[PDB]
Amino acid sequence: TELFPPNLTRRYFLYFKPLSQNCARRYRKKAISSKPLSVRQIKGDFLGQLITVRGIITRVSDVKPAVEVIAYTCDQCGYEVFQEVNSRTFTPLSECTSEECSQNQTKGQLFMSTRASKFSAFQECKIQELSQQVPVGHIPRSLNIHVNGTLVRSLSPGDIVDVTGIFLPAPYTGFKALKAGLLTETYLEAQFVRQHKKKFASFSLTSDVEERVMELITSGDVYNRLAKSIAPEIYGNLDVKKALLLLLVGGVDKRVGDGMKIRGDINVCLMGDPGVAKSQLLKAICKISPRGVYTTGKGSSGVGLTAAVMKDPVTDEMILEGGALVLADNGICCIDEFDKMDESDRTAIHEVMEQQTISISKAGINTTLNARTSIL
Amino acid sequence: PLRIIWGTNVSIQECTTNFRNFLMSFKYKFRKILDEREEFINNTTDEELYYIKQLNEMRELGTSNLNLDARNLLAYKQTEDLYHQLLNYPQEVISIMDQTIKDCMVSLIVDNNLDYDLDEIETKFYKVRPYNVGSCKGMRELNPNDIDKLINLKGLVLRSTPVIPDMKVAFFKCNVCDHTMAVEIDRGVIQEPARCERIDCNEPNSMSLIHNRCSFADKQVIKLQETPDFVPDGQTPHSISLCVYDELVDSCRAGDRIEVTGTFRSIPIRANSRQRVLKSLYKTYVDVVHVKKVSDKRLDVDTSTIEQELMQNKVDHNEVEEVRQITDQDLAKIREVAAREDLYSLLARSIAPSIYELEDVKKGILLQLFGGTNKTFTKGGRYRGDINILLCGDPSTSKSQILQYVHKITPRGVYTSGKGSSAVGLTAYITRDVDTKQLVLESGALVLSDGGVCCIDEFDKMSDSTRSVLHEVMEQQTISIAKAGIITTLNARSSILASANPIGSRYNPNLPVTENIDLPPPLLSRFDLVYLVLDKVDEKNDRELAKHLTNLYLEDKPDDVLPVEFLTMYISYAKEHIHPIITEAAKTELVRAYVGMRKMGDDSEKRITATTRQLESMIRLAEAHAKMKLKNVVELEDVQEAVRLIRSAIKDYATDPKTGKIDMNLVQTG
Amino acid sequence: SFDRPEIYSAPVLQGESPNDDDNTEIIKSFKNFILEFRLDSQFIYRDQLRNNILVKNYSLTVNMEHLIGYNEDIYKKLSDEPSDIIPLFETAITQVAKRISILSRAQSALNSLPTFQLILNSNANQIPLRDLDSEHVSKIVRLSGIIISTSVLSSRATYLSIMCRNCRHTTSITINNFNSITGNTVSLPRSCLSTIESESSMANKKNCGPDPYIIIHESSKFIDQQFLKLQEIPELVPVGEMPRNLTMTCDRYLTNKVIPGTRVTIVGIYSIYNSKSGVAIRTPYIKILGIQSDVETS
Amino acid sequence: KKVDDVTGEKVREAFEQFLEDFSVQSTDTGEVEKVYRAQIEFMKIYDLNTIYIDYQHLSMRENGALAMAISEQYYRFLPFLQKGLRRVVRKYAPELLNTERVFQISFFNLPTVHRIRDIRSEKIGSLLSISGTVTRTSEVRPELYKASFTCDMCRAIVDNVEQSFKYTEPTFCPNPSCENRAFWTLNVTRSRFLDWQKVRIQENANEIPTGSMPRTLDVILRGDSVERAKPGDRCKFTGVEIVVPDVTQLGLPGVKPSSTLDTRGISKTTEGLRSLGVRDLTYKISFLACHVISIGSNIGERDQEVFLNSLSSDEINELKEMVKDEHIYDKLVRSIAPAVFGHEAVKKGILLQMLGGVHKSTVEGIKLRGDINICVVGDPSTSKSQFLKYVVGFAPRSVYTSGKASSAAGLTAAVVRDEEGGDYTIEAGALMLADNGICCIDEFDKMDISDQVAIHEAMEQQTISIAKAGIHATLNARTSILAAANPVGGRYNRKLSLRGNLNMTAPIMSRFDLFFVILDDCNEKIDTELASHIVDLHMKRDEAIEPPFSAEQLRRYIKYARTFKP
Ligand SMILES: Nc1ncnc2c1ncn2[C@@H]1O[C@H](COP(=O)(O)OP(=O)(O)OP(O)(O)=S)[C@@H](O)[C@H]1O
Ligand SMILES: Nc1ncnc2c1ncn2[C@@H]1O[C@H](COP(=O)(O)OP(=O)(O)OP(O)(O)=S)[C@@H](O)[C@H]1O
Ligand SMILES: Nc1ncnc2c1ncn2[C@@H]1O[C@H](COP(=O)(O)OP(=O)(O)OP(O)(O)=S)[C@@H](O)[C@H]1O
Ligand SMILES: [Mg+2]
Ligand SMILES: [Mg+2]
Ligand SMILES: [Mg+2]
Ligand SMILES: [Zn+2]
Ligand SMILES: [Zn+2]
Ligand SMILES: [Zn+2]
Ligand SMILES: [Zn+2]
Repeated sequence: TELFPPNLTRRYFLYFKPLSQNCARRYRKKAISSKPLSVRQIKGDFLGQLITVRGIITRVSDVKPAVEVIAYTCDQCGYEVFQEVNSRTFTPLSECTSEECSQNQTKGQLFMSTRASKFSAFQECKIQELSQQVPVGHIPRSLNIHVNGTLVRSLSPGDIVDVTGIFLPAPYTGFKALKAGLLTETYLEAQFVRQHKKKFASFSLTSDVEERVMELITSGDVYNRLAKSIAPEIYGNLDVKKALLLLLVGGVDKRVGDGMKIRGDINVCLMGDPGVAKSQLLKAICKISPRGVYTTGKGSSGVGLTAAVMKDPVTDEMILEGGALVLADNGICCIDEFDKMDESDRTAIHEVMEQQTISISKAGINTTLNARTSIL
Repeated sequence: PLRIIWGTNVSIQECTTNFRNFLMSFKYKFRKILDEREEFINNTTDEELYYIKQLNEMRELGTSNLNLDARNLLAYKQTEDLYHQLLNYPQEVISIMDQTIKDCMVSLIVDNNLDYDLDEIETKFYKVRPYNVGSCKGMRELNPNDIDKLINLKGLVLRSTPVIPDMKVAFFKCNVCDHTMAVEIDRGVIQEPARCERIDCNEPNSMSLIHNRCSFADKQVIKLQETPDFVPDGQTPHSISLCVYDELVDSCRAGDRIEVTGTFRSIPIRANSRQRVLKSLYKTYVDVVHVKKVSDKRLDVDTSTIEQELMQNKVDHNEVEEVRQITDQDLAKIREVAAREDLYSLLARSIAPSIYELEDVKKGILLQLFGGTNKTFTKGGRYRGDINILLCGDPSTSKSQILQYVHKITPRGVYTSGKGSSAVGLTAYITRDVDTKQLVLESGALVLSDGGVCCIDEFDKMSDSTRSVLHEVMEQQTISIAKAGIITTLNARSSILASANPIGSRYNPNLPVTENIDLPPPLLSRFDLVYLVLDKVDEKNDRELAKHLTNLYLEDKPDDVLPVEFLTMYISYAKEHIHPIITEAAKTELVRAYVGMRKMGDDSEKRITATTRQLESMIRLAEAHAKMKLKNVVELEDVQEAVRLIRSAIKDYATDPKTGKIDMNLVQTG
Repeated sequence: SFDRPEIYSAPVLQGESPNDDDNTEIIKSFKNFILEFRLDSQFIYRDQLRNNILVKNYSLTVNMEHLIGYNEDIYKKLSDEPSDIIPLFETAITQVAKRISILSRAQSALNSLPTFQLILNSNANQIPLRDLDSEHVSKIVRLSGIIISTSVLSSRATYLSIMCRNCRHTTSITINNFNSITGNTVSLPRSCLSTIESESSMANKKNCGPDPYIIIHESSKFIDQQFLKLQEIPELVPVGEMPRNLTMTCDRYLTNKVIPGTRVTIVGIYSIYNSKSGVAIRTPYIKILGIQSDVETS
Repeated sequence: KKVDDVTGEKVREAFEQFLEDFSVQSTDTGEVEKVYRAQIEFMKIYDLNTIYIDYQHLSMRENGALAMAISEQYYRFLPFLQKGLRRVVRKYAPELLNTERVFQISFFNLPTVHRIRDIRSEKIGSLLSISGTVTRTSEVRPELYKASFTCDMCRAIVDNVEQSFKYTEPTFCPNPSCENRAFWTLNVTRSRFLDWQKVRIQENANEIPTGSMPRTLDVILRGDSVERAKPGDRCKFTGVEIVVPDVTQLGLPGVKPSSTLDTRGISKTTEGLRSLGVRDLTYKISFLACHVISIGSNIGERDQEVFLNSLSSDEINELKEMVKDEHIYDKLVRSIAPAVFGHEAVKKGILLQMLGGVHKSTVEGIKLRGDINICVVGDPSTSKSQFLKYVVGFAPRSVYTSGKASSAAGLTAAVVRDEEGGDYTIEAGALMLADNGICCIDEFDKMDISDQVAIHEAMEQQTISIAKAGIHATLNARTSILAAANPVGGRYNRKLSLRGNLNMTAPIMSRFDLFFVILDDCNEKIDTELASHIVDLHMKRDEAIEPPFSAEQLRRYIKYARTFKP
């Protein structure tokens, strides 16, 4: 008899969490999977292995249904025919291939059914080499990450992450003349993600968090202790650091039943003589905050602040790609050299600072977009 | 035992019985007690049979579409499972529901022995349109397991394709014997006959399809810009394709905000035109079942802009409502509220309850929402009662909040910012469509906001070239484009509400009004109302304002004001049914006021002299004030109120006519 | 560097109603005839199939007049067009035998089971050799005569594993039809099948050439084919005429069952071949389905 | 034998009976005359290929069933209409048949005209009327009507094979030599062709919905209807809604219909040595117009003898009555823009602009411009835009453009890429659409300097040069220019000169014949009557306007006066 195979009756996704370095130290085990590699160090001899890469996420595609096996129904025999798909393209089955139509002289016609076919939630992400990982005089390199199943939407642009996955080859993309032999593209099929900075929305009152919170409370003097420990290599500036801590926390977001909104985010300007280490304070805050984006007055242009309409080729559609303010959404935008900015960026932050939106009406686009940044 | 469609949990017989019992036995009091609304239960609306009444009126008007609120299914006890089956399996459940509607249609006339003929009912095809199927989840938050499920999306329509013929029956003719057959499409596939079916003629490859003899159905693709309730971290707005079919084609225009409910579909896309190889990554879209264009929170569309569209809606029999229905009791309430002596103050006070005072600004905003009467000449001329308002002010004057409220309250306006917009992005442009790789025409912000209010924040910061676009919009309510793609005249009947700051970012009493506003006279003359919103520091005013802002944060969720639903429907009724005309007593005092302010302009730029557009603005504001009080004539007191609002908006009483300066203490009352 | 996608099916719905001319229904009717036929009180064909599997004789001997007693329509189909119906009954025998070849050896304490051979005997009217006609072409004929020559056994391929010359694509061909004479009705493919299949994702203009496949003989399987010559009996021959004869082909268990000089009845298909005397003339021959020795020499 | 269409046969008999039996009573006398026999005997004189049939006349027949059957299934019943017309012509005028002459039936005067957005899929194959603005027109081209082929191995000639839209080849081959049906070749010389033109039309301005962009439609003209459509005018097309294959819809969402060949009655063998062909069913709606009529672009031929013959005698009497008036000039200058109060000099200039001057050429070849260019400058709200809006509404072949919304290619002519296909096209700009007319450019100061360069190239040269990509062309730009400008700073400065107030280029300023500076001066009396006039307009709509001449008779007088060459 013919059964539905176990691939067609599985409701679960299976992932491999890497063994920790600390647990590997106990048993004198040397873990290749635990050690975070840079993008440069992932060579061809790591293919097929479970490896961990640390880096900043630059681009994340939208979640799309990638078909793993296609289901067809035949009216002639009543069978359901399934064809697996493991490539970017497939040829659909036209004429029926069950055992009943194969022996019969009249073969049935297959009609594909979406609901009986199996799909995976699919995302393609780019991870970039971190600045400390890049050697001297080099440009950071990038790696493709394939995200399937439950792990989708766990990667966002701008996150510094440890992505553990299986390093796998892909069919060659590029000009045919340039290829020499059995050249392959590479990607990382993601298995596990650990965030270097934990998001505030992802916070949950787990048991282990509670004792640390109670310890910090029972130590007492929490406000001054947290403020003075923000940038401790900077001497003094206690009130500045207190306002920076209030910047990190912020007030409550106010919603009126009429729909009118009053922002809970605090905006802080630090203006002073050169050499007061306020750039150091911005970098300290802006590494502390999980969604902190550091910008320069003229290094960040207008299109690098708001948005740009660009084509995404993996999902094959034109999408809006955010600037620095979108990257710092529900975070802190870290604007150094504030007086050096041009007037267009000043209008952009002028709309951002109160309405928490950016309204763009150009030839490319007619949108409003959420920019809920607290601005330092 | 129990027969179940493969891949579902749906039994056809059980679903038919449950839905028929729901149709026969549902009352709206079940919906009220579901929503925990016990005090709002009344007898004459609830205890009557609801869907029986709609079936009766649907037979009487001859319509074929039934609008089903899916929340009502969850209200009824027996159809609680049917709600989840409709969400999970709309393709089978909707067909079952259509069959049940047809059965109830024939049963209502057989049982009551009505004079309606059974044959006319039987030939009709009845279909139900479910809506309010759940929360408007983000479209990008949907997973592949949500394919072929019913979903809700809020969105803004950017553009739509022309009507596409989708083949349903294919017509084949034999080349040798002229024998014709018609084959009906099966799941997107038409089987060509290899040989002629006639006993006399059996020539292979002799059946040729005739493209114009065969029948087609209407299919339209609309690009919708989603506006979800919840937006995650760092998400940019995205546009989704939605497909409408048959009567729903061309129901949605560009620039309107709609509630779409439909099934979440995915298809594979051919990688090449010549090849049959498909791409493994699927393309997602929504097959639209129902469109809602009416919100109780905001106003409805101005019907003078869609008269031909309403006629074509009646021709197409789409049975989609652009306007909310006005019942007799709420119309009586509208007539009773219009009889109040404090109607102007009550309506202006109920505009923005969160915004404290700004009474004259709120009065001007309310008159802009009402608008003047629209006059179309039989010769061909057109006069529009669109009121343009400028709010020039100091920082912290709630004018951004006012533009936000107006943007929320209008049916189809657009909110833009200074230096966030360009001249091309305001009028119209050419883009490349992702699906077709074609050059497609797309409306700019001003054309999208036609029939509504275009709000422009930071108007003073906008460039000269971009502000020079607004001249034709403000005076003729249209834009005359002569570019490579289009040479045409586009209607932009959008009232403009602009917000601005002075040059020094704060009002300087040393400089005159014109220097503080810093607008060219051609642009500033086109504004009907110019508001100088000033910050005067007082004990009582600052105390009251501080108390007003601090009462907001007493609780987590915060005189007498009208509710926003009643406000919107009252303004809607007044715009739809009141078209006031100018009388002799209004005409003479309009002329006297215009002559008087021209005489005031004789004195020695420093001051904004009176202009003919100010006479036009007096006419429009008087018509708006007459339309507010439901009066069909403009008489003297409405014109005096228009003149008073014009004087008080720019604070003409506070300023010195000779110098043009404004002194803060000697007249001003905050 | 990915593997093949897999195509597989599972029965879900009832489908269209079965048709008598469909191959599956004919196979099912043949299977029911094998399982349920009673001669006097015993299932003779089922027990015969079990005994043949025990002796490792992969063939079934079926009396044709029993098919009269069981079901007329499939007898008519077998008589009118045997070339399409005989593979179906052989498939039915092979399908029943698989149930016997699993449920027996695993209980009375890898194995590959070939397609069984249909041997069928008839007691009906015997056509004389010179009364054969064009109306008998491609139909089962029962006829009598004397065998004057038996050839040596030739080796035909049933299963052969082939490999592309330079491409090294590996393929297998299974042959269950050996009825043809002077013809390779099944042969090696004219071009490599790796490109049209597109089984691998990499797919590393490359053309392997005409006839690129090579037979791997150590993994190929073969059977025996024999040529016989049947002559009309010399007792009834016209005086001035040379006696007329026919070339016949037998395979597998039908070979080496008769010596020259034996008078036989033969059930077989009156068939056609072209030998390279008339623009369109074909030489007749018989594909032997059953041999009956009228008398047995000692 | 072929099977016939019985409903088509009844349609043929009813239509051929209609071609004789229909009659009307004479207006002048009351004689019973039958208009379509008169039509056929008139075409027999002048060798016309086209018969014009009124739709109301066909609708009068029977109870209206014939008109409904013809309109609903026009594509199906059209060959029956052709056969009926051929038989009726054979009965009366057999000489028309000989040169075989291809006959075309043009229907007109349909009861309703449909908008370009009212086009739906249920009307495909039906007679219908649409209206639209012609934006692009193509070269007259030959279309393969009746092809001639030779079989490749027979090599005998066959002819008169009908073509059903896309190119077809015969599979019959009545020559007994071959046994192959598919293989043929086509010769272009012996083939018979028809005239073909594709004209692109656009939604009219008043027909456009509230926020939508205008959408276009490609309508095909054949036979005598070719070249009756011109870019920039409003045309009413009567014809059949057809459907055209479209490969564009490949990436669109939704299930696209496909067409497989059915394999149920084919006997097969697995002898060995499984490919089948499937074709896409993706289409777009087009129009095939049998009749073209050009509605006036306005809301409401150089020789005067040609012009007076078109007018009836009663209207010629009214024209000569207007000519006979001694105060005709005062009536004309008061009839220009009655919504505007005052400004008699601007009305004089606008009237002279509409009349224009004569175009003269020297022996050297230098052309003297007869067009008069007017520029109106002044203080804000001096009714400058009212003049331009009146001119574009009243004057024929007139376009209204804004300075900011215009572009250099949008004003003169643009080379356009279509569907990313290798062909390039030219679409006429604003000055070409207003050729021998007036181009109204509002907000002239706001226009870009490069656009000013691109327009005064046409202002001296009276022509537009195209050298972009592979298209080189010289186009006519014989247009008058009515411009409205605002001075620098908004208000007109009395202290400065005209060049100081205007930001426009000096080559722009030199070509303007008249500069009308309208100043705003606040006087009590003039403001009083102006305010009274404006409020009376708002109060009384059309009847507050009292011109000496209506728009139609003013336009008739201007069209008469343009024929004179002083
Ligand atoms: N209070 C402080 N404590 C510790 N280091 C300090 C302090 N003030 C200045 N510095 C050091 O002095 C240098 C000043 O660097 P910056 O952070 O660039 O100062 P700055 O305020 O940004 O000056 P700019 O960029 O010219 S406005 C750094 O090396 C700081 O570490
Ligand atoms: N009169 C007022 N009534 C109520 N709330 C007020 C008032 N004035 C200020 N606020 C509050 O203060 C905030 C200041 O924002 P806005 O007044 O909207 O800024 P603005 O008036 O647009 O001036 P800008 O941004 O400098 S042009 C508002 O969001 C309110 O919460
Ligand atoms: N003399 C006039 N007669 C009639 N209406 C007038 C007159 N002067 C001004 N108006 C009206 O005042 C308004 C001015 O509109 P426009 O014609 O656009 O002014 P304009 O002269 O074009 O000045 P700009 O450059 O547009 S600011 C319109 O409503 C006119 O109908
Ligand atoms: Mg610094
Ligand atoms: Mg603001
Ligand atoms: Mg103007
Ligand atoms: Zn099948
Ligand atoms: Zn036929
Ligand atoms: Zn090979
Ligand atoms: Zn031939």
